[PDB]
Amino acid sequence: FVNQHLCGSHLVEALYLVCGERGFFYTPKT
Amino acid sequence: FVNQHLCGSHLVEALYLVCGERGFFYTPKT
Amino acid sequence: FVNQHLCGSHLVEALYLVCGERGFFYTPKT
Amino acid sequence: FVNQHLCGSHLVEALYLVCGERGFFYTPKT
Amino acid sequence: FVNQHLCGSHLVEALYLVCGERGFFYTPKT
Amino acid sequence: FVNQHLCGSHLVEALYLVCGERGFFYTPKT
Amino acid sequence: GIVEQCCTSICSLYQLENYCN
Amino acid sequence: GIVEQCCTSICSLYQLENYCN
Amino acid sequence: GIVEQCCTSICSLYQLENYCN
Amino acid sequence: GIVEQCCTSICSLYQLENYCN
Amino acid sequence: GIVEQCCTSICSLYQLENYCN
Amino acid sequence: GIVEQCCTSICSLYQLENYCN
Ligand SMILES: [Zn+2]
Ligand SMILES: [Zn+2]
Repeated sequence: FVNQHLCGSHLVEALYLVCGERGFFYTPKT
Repeated sequence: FVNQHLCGSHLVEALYLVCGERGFFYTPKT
Repeated sequence: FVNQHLCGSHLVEALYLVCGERGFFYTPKT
Repeated sequence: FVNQHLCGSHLVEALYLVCGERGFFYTPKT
Repeated sequence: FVNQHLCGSHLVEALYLVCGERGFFYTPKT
Repeated sequence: FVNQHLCGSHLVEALYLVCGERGFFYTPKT
Repeated sequence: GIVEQCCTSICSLYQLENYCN
Repeated sequence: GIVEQCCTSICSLYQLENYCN
Repeated sequence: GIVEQCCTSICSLYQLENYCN
Repeated sequence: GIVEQCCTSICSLYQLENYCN
Repeated sequence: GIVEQCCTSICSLYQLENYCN
Repeated sequence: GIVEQCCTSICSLYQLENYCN
Protein backbone atom coordinates (compact mmCIF):
# COMPACT_ATOMS: atom_id res chain seq x y z
CA PHE A 1 0.00 0.00 0.00
CA VAL A 2 2.14 2.93 1.22
CA ASN A 3 5.53 3.26 -0.51
CA GLN A 4 5.26 6.03 -3.13
CA HIS A 5 4.74 8.77 -0.52
CA LEU A 6 7.86 7.57 1.34
CA CYS A 7 9.82 6.75 -1.84
CA GLY A 8 9.34 10.29 -3.18
CA SER A 9 10.57 11.72 0.14
CA HIS A 10 13.88 9.80 0.17
CA LEU A 11 14.87 11.21 -3.24
CA VAL A 12 14.20 14.86 -2.32
CA GLU A 13 16.97 14.78 0.30
CA ALA A 14 19.33 13.22 -2.26
CA LEU A 15 18.16 15.70 -4.92
CA TYR A 16 18.89 19.26 -3.72
CA LEU A 17 22.09 17.92 -2.10
CA VAL A 18 23.35 16.72 -5.50
CA CYS A 19 22.91 20.06 -7.33
CA GLY A 20 24.42 21.94 -4.37
CA GLU A 21 23.99 25.74 -4.57
CA ARG A 22 21.57 25.15 -7.47
CA GLY A 23 17.90 24.15 -7.13
CA PHE A 24 15.67 21.63 -8.94
CA PHE A 25 12.01 20.82 -9.66
CA TYR A 26 9.88 17.88 -8.46
CA THR A 27 6.58 16.98 -10.13
CA PRO A 28 5.26 13.40 -9.96
CA LYS A 29 3.00 13.05 -13.01
CA THR A 30 2.82 11.36 -16.43
CA PHE B 1 28.60 30.80 9.15
CA VAL B 2 26.51 27.72 8.32
CA ASN B 3 22.73 28.29 8.41
CA GLN B 4 21.50 28.68 4.82
CA HIS B 5 22.39 25.10 3.85
CA LEU B 6 20.41 23.88 6.88
CA CYS B 7 17.68 26.54 6.61
CA GLY B 8 16.88 25.51 3.02
CA SER B 9 16.72 21.82 4.01
CA HIS B 10 14.15 22.37 6.78
CA LEU B 11 11.71 24.01 4.34
CA VAL B 12 11.95 21.24 1.71
CA GLU B 13 10.42 18.71 4.12
CA ALA B 14 7.64 21.20 4.87
CA LEU B 15 7.22 22.00 1.16
CA TYR B 16 6.26 18.79 -0.67
CA LEU B 17 4.21 17.76 2.39
CA VAL B 18 2.09 20.92 2.07
CA CYS B 19 1.11 20.44 -1.60
CA GLY B 20 0.44 16.72 -1.00
CA GLU B 21 0.00 14.66 -4.20
CA ARG B 22 1.25 17.72 -6.12
CA GLY B 23 4.92 18.71 -6.53
CA PHE B 24 6.81 22.04 -6.35
CA PHE B 25 10.03 23.77 -7.43
CA TYR B 26 13.00 25.02 -5.37
CA THR B 27 15.61 27.45 -6.74
CA PRO B 28 17.61 29.68 -4.39
CA LYS B 29 18.58 32.68 -6.54
CA THR B 30 17.80 36.39 -7.04
CA PHE C 1 9.18 -8.03 9.64
CA VAL C 2 10.20 -4.40 10.29
CA ASN C 3 7.68 -1.82 9.02
CA GLN C 4 5.69 -0.49 12.00
CA HIS C 5 8.71 1.13 13.67
CA LEU C 6 9.47 2.94 10.40
CA CYS C 7 5.82 3.51 9.46
CA GLY C 8 5.18 5.31 12.77
CA SER C 9 8.23 7.55 12.27
CA HIS C 10 7.16 8.81 8.82
CA LEU C 11 3.84 10.09 10.21
CA VAL C 12 5.38 11.97 13.16
CA GLU C 13 7.20 14.35 10.79
CA ALA C 14 3.95 14.94 8.89
CA LEU C 15 2.04 15.30 12.18
CA TYR C 16 3.51 18.24 14.13
CA LEU C 17 4.01 20.01 10.78
CA VAL C 18 0.27 19.82 10.01
CA CYS C 19 -0.86 21.42 13.30
CA GLY C 20 1.84 24.10 13.02
CA GLU C 21 2.37 26.15 16.20
CA ARG C 22 0.09 23.66 17.99
CA GLY C 23 1.26 20.25 19.28
CA PHE C 24 -0.30 16.76 19.30
CA PHE C 25 -0.17 13.32 20.97
CA TYR C 26 1.06 9.94 19.68
CA THR C 27 0.15 6.68 21.44
CA PRO C 28 0.16 3.43 19.44
CA LYS C 29 -2.22 1.18 21.42
CA THR C 30 -5.67 -0.42 21.12
CA PHE D 1 14.53 34.43 14.44
CA VAL D 2 13.81 30.82 13.43
CA ASN D 3 15.00 28.21 15.96
CA GLN D 4 12.01 27.07 18.04
CA HIS D 5 10.26 25.46 15.05
CA LEU D 6 13.45 23.49 14.27
CA CYS D 7 14.41 22.93 17.92
CA GLY D 8 11.04 21.27 18.61
CA SER D 9 11.45 19.00 15.56
CA HIS D 10 14.84 17.61 16.63
CA LEU D 11 13.44 16.42 19.98
CA VAL D 12 10.46 14.58 18.43
CA GLU D 13 12.77 12.11 16.67
CA ALA D 14 14.66 11.56 19.94
CA LEU D 15 11.38 11.30 21.87
CA TYR D 16 9.35 8.38 20.47
CA LEU D 17 12.64 6.51 19.90
CA VAL D 18 13.46 6.73 23.62
CA CYS D 19 10.12 5.25 24.75
CA GLY D 20 10.26 2.51 22.09
CA GLU D 21 7.00 0.56 21.71
CA ARG D 22 5.33 3.14 23.99
CA GLY D 23 4.14 6.58 22.80
CA PHE D 24 4.33 10.12 24.26
CA PHE D 25 2.69 13.57 24.11
CA TYR D 26 4.03 16.90 22.78
CA THR D 27 2.41 20.24 23.69
CA PRO D 28 4.52 23.42 23.66
CA LYS D 29 2.66 25.78 26.03
CA THR D 30 3.06 27.38 29.48
CA PHE E 1 14.47 -3.86 -4.87
CA VAL E 2 15.38 -0.78 -2.79
CA ASN E 3 15.42 -1.39 0.99
CA GLN E 4 19.04 -1.79 2.14
CA HIS E 5 19.97 1.81 1.24
CA LEU E 6 16.99 3.02 3.30
CA CYS E 7 17.40 0.38 6.02
CA GLY E 8 21.02 1.39 6.72
CA SER E 9 19.96 5.05 6.97
CA HIS E 10 17.30 4.45 9.66
CA LEU E 11 19.86 2.82 11.99
CA VAL E 12 22.46 5.60 11.67
CA GLU E 13 20.05 8.04 13.33
CA ALA E 14 19.40 5.55 16.15
CA LEU E 15 23.13 4.77 16.41
CA TYR E 16 24.99 7.98 17.31
CA LEU E 17 22.02 8.96 19.49
CA VAL E 18 22.40 5.78 21.56
CA CYS E 19 26.11 6.34 22.29
CA GLY E 20 25.56 10.03 23.11
CA GLU E 21 28.76 12.08 23.43
CA ARG E 22 30.66 9.05 22.08
CA GLY E 23 30.92 8.15 18.36
CA PHE E 24 30.77 4.86 16.43
CA PHE E 25 31.71 3.17 13.13
CA TYR E 26 29.53 1.97 10.22
CA THR E 27 30.86 -0.51 7.64
CA PRO E 28 28.36 -2.67 5.72
CA LYS E 29 30.51 -5.61 4.56
CA THR E 30 31.05 -9.33 5.26
CA PHE F 1 24.04 26.38 23.49
CA VAL F 2 22.78 23.48 21.34
CA ASN F 3 24.35 23.27 17.87
CA GLN F 4 26.99 20.53 17.92
CA HIS F 5 24.48 17.72 18.55
CA LEU F 6 22.48 18.97 15.54
CA CYS F 7 25.55 19.93 13.48
CA GLY F 8 26.96 16.39 13.77
CA SER F 9 23.61 14.90 12.67
CA HIS F 10 23.35 16.89 9.42
CA LEU F 11 26.75 15.60 8.23
CA VAL F 12 25.96 11.91 8.84
CA GLU F 13 23.18 12.01 6.23
CA ALA F 14 25.57 13.65 3.74
CA LEU F 15 28.33 11.20 4.73
CA TYR F 16 27.14 7.66 3.95
CA LEU F 17 25.33 9.06 0.90
CA VAL F 18 28.62 10.37 -0.54
CA CYS F 19 30.45 7.03 -0.22
CA GLY F 20 27.51 5.08 -1.71
CA GLU F 21 27.84 1.29 -1.36
CA ARG F 22 30.85 1.89 0.92
CA GLY F 23 30.63 2.80 4.62
CA PHE F 24 32.54 5.23 6.87
CA PHE F 25 33.43 6.01 10.51
CA TYR F 26 32.33 8.88 12.78
CA THR F 27 34.19 9.78 16.00
CA PRO F 28 34.02 13.33 17.39
CA LYS F 29 37.18 13.63 19.51
CA THR F 30 40.56 15.43 19.52
CA GLY G 1 -6.00 5.35 14.74
CA ILE G 2 -3.01 6.87 12.92
CA VAL G 3 -1.01 3.66 13.46
CA GLU G 4 -3.25 1.83 10.96
CA GLN G 5 -5.66 4.13 9.09
CA CYS G 6 -2.60 6.03 7.83
CA CYS G 7 0.15 3.43 8.39
CA THR G 8 -1.54 1.09 5.87
CA SER G 9 -2.42 3.82 3.34
CA ILE G 10 -1.37 7.46 2.80
CA CYS G 11 -4.05 9.92 3.99
CA SER G 12 -4.81 13.58 3.23
CA LEU G 13 -3.78 16.76 5.09
CA TYR G 14 -7.44 17.25 6.06
CA GLN G 15 -7.67 13.87 7.81
CA LEU G 16 -4.32 14.46 9.54
CA GLU G 17 -5.65 17.84 10.75
CA ASN G 18 -8.42 16.08 12.69
CA TYR G 19 -5.69 14.68 14.98
CA CYS G 20 -4.40 18.17 15.84
CA ASN G 21 -4.81 19.34 19.46
CA GLY H 1 11.28 33.93 -1.92
CA ILE H 2 11.24 30.89 0.39
CA VAL H 3 15.01 31.22 0.94
CA GLU H 4 14.47 34.43 2.96
CA GLN H 5 10.79 35.19 3.66
CA CYS H 6 10.58 31.87 5.54
CA CYS H 7 14.30 31.19 6.09
CA THR H 8 14.53 34.21 8.41
CA SER H 9 11.19 33.58 10.15
CA ILE H 10 8.77 30.63 10.37
CA CYS H 11 5.70 31.05 8.14
CA SER H 12 2.17 29.59 8.05
CA LEU H 13 0.82 26.65 6.04
CA TYR H 14 -1.34 29.10 4.06
CA GLN H 15 1.69 31.10 2.88
CA LEU H 16 3.61 27.89 2.04
CA GLU H 17 0.58 26.69 0.03
CA ASN H 18 0.97 29.68 -2.32
CA TYR H 19 4.23 28.11 -3.56
CA CYS H 20 2.42 24.87 -4.51
CA ASN H 21 2.32 24.01 -8.23
CA GLY I 1 9.18 21.44 29.74
CA ILE I 2 10.92 19.79 26.76
CA VAL I 3 10.50 23.01 24.75
CA GLU I 4 13.08 24.80 26.94
CA GLN I 5 14.87 22.45 29.35
CA CYS I 6 16.15 20.48 26.34
CA CYS I 7 15.56 23.06 23.58
CA THR I 8 18.21 25.35 25.13
CA SER I 9 20.67 22.55 26.03
CA ILE I 10 21.08 18.90 24.98
CA CYS I 11 19.81 16.48 27.64
CA SER I 12 20.43 12.83 28.57
CA LEU I 13 18.45 9.72 27.60
CA TYR I 14 17.53 9.28 31.28
CA GLN I 15 15.90 12.73 31.48
CA LEU I 16 14.06 12.12 28.18
CA GLU I 17 12.80 8.80 29.59
CA ASN I 18 10.93 10.65 32.36
CA TYR I 19 8.66 12.13 29.66
CA CYS I 20 7.70 8.63 28.47
CA ASN I 21 4.04 7.61 28.87
CA GLY J 1 11.09 10.15 -14.34
CA ILE J 2 12.57 10.19 -10.82
CA VAL J 3 9.28 8.84 -9.42
CA GLU J 4 9.94 5.47 -11.11
CA GLN J 5 13.41 5.19 -12.70
CA CYS J 6 14.87 5.79 -9.22
CA CYS J 7 11.78 5.04 -7.10
CA THR J 8 11.97 1.35 -8.10
CA SER J 9 15.78 1.03 -7.92
CA ILE J 10 18.59 3.10 -6.37
CA CYS J 11 20.48 5.22 -8.93
CA SER J 12 23.92 6.87 -9.21
CA LEU J 13 24.92 10.46 -8.40
CA TYR J 14 25.66 10.97 -12.12
CA GLN J 15 22.10 10.10 -13.18
CA LEU J 16 20.68 12.31 -10.40
CA GLU J 17 22.92 15.17 -11.57
CA ASN J 18 21.13 15.13 -14.94
CA TYR J 19 17.99 16.35 -13.15
CA CYS J 20 19.85 19.38 -11.75
CA ASN J 21 18.72 22.80 -13.01
CA GLY K 1 26.17 -7.13 12.05
CA ILE K 2 23.86 -4.08 12.22
CA VAL K 3 23.17 -4.32 8.48
CA GLU K 4 21.23 -7.56 9.05
CA GLN K 5 20.65 -8.37 12.73
CA CYS K 6 18.78 -5.05 13.03
CA CYS K 7 18.10 -4.41 9.33
CA THR K 8 15.76 -7.43 9.21
CA SER K 9 14.11 -6.85 12.60
CA ILE K 10 13.96 -3.93 15.08
CA CYS K 11 16.36 -4.33 18.02
CA SER K 12 16.54 -2.91 21.56
CA LEU K 13 18.60 0.01 22.90
CA TYR K 14 20.70 -2.45 24.93
CA GLN K 15 21.80 -4.40 21.83
CA LEU K 16 22.52 -1.14 19.96
CA GLU K 17 24.64 0.01 22.92
CA ASN K 18 26.99 -2.95 22.36
CA TYR K 19 28.05 -1.34 19.07
CA CYS K 20 29.08 1.84 20.94
CA ASN K 21 32.78 2.79 20.88
CA GLY L 1 38.01 16.79 11.43
CA ILE L 2 34.42 16.71 10.12
CA VAL L 3 33.14 17.95 13.50
CA GLU L 4 34.68 21.39 12.83
CA GLN L 5 36.06 21.81 9.30
CA CYS L 6 32.52 21.19 7.98
CA CYS L 7 30.51 21.79 11.16
CA THR L 8 31.57 25.46 11.05
CA SER L 9 31.24 25.89 7.27
CA ILE L 10 29.51 23.86 4.53
CA CYS L 11 31.98 21.82 2.46
CA SER L 12 32.07 20.29 -1.04
CA LEU L 13 31.32 16.69 -2.09
CA TYR L 14 34.99 16.29 -3.08
CA GLN L 15 36.22 17.11 0.44
CA LEU L 16 33.58 14.81 1.97
CA GLU L 17 34.72 12.03 -0.38
CA ASN L 18 38.19 12.11 1.22
CA TYR L 19 36.61 10.77 4.43
CA CYS L 20 35.23 7.73 2.56
CA ASN L 21 36.58 4.30 3.57
ZN1 LIG M 1 12.08 5.60 5.35
ZN1 LIG N 1 18.41 20.92 11.83
